[PDB]
Amino acid sequence: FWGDSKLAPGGQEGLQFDGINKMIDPENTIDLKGNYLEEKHINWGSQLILQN
Amino acid sequence: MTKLRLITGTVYTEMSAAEVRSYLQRGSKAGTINGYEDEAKTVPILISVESIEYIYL
Repeated sequence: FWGDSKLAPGGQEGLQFDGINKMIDPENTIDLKGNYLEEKHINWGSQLILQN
Repeated sequence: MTKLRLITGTVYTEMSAAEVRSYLQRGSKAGTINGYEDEAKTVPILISVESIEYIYL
């Protein structure tokens, strides 16, 4: 879940591997702005996955 | 600012008319939306969906 490879000094390669939080394309992100998760967001996420 | 007419008075919210129309359908299960009692955005309130008479479209 929380891997990160560019954690060496200067931004070089580290010892860990990139996780899901980094391999996901930044375009496919829905920000809730600190609110509750409701029923309507599931359909939006499904549409985001389906259009690709 | 979207104007909503309730039984008692009138309240305002950020969400557009299409979103509030979607919240008023039978298949949805949510029942609360965010808004303000006055257009100056001074006091925040939590609005019950089923108390809305009509939306000032």
